[PDB]
Amino acid sequence: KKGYLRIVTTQGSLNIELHADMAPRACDSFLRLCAVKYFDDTIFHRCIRNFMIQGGRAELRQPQSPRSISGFPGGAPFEDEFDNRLVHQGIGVLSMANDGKHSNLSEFFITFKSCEHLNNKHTIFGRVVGGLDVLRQWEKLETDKKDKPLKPPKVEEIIVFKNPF
Amino acid sequence: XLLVTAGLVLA
Repeated sequence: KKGYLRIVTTQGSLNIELHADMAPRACDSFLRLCAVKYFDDTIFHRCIRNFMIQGGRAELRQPQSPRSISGFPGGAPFEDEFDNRLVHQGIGVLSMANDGKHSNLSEFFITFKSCEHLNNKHTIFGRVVGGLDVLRQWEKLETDKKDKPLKPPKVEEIIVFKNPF
Repeated sequence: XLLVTAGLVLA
């Protein structure tokens, strides 16, 4: 059972498949947050060429919730979900940012290339199935000293085409 | 190094 969604940004759109079959809690949380428009106006605030771009931080929203929460009632962090068939290989892997074991809230990254040292440290919960060339343009974005793009792509909306929960 | 953290970016 998979979820399907489009992230529409000020600098391109991404078509995404969610692995609700292998990472149900992370997909559910994400879709519950999509439901209440949580990601609208958030940016992609960290971008490293040949690695990944990172988004989903409530605290950096350029505007409802001011701090980062999960999609579940209460907003508490949720546990990691790993699967051997899901590895940080190649462009367009959708995965969870964290600060150690079981600290998943709302921040995520999309890979520009393999980074398999992250396997079994980060919940991979999807992949970009369309818009790989938007991603390739993001990879070229000029960034400051802290790796924030000078012009961060900002989420206009997320269109959910299928939520299996 | 090459991490994806939320607050303390490490090497």
